[PDB]
Amino acid sequence: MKTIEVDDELYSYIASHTKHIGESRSDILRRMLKFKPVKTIKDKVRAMRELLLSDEYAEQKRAVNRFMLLLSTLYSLDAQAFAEATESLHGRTRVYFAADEQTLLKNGNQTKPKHVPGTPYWVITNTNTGRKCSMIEHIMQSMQFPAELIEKVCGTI
Amino acid sequence: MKTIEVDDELYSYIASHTKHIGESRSDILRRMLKFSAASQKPVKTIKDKVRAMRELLLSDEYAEQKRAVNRFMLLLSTLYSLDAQAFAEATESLHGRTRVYFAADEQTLLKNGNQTKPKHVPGTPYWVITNTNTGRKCSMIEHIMQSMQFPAELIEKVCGTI
DNA sequence: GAGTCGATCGGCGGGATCCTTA
DNA sequence: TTAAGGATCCCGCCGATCGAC
Repeated sequence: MKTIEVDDELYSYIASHTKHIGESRSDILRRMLKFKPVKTIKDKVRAMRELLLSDEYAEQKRAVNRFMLLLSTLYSLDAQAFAEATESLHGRTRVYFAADEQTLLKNGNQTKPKHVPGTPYWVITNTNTGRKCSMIEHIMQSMQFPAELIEKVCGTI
Repeated sequence: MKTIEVDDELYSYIASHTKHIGESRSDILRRMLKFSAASQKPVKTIKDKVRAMRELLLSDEYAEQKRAVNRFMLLLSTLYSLDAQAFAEATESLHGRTRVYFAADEQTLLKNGNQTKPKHVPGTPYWVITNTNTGRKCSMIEHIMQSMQFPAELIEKVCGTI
């Protein structure tokens, strides 16, 4: 993180372009400025199905563990899509995903952020299983997965 | 003179737009922020506004919204960017019996009315009260749009989606 | 932070419905 | 006095405390 200094007026302006909770000046600015090959949908769907059946997935003991492994895998399938599916995802006061731990600790608290393996992202953990499904569902819907797959996946969390 | 954070990548992007040595990052941004508003489509003519309101309805963002208040906000937010002055004159003539609807600051809306749950319209100096049924939220859009010289039919469509 | 997960439950926001005011 | 506008209040959704291991 690097630092620049803006005058009082220009500051209020950027501040007024705030859309949703927890976004940074960086976020807001890139929006105000207009500032890769991927696997097929079938291949994506296959990978997720393989995962649900995979041994690794059964070995995961608790929800939070499946939750994480699900995110790692989703991200590996389409970084761009995951990013988009994730940047608009948050709660009333808590930010759900961030590119660093501090942002999550700063906005929420006791959110128990964990870094998502094989991923530049951190996500909050202090949530019930239900809300974990909501996040996964919302993400997969955004990433354009079949409704029936999303259903089968949330049933395993 | 206040301080803000910028990811290292953007910092390199803003720096590269220096047009003379020594000028503040303020001046630079002011250049971009104002002159990059020109890469955006026109909104001067009615036809351009119609095309603009049309894009909003057809947009992914407007579609993601699940609440009425949220669609409500995107509308105000967009209507303002079509014509600043027009939005203002349509605003002043828009109020209730005891409640002020639009104000430049939060306190004013918490002063005249109460339990109004006022929010801030993004990309705008304005604040709006939210504690209102859907129909009234429409009436407000109705007014603002009727005042900004929008065709009747389009107004009805827009209000239908709130 | 650091023992870890996550269900229960207080609490807030959305906005229909009910109430007030002129 | 009925319309027009205010704002109470129920339900659903979010946060995070604290119980269960």
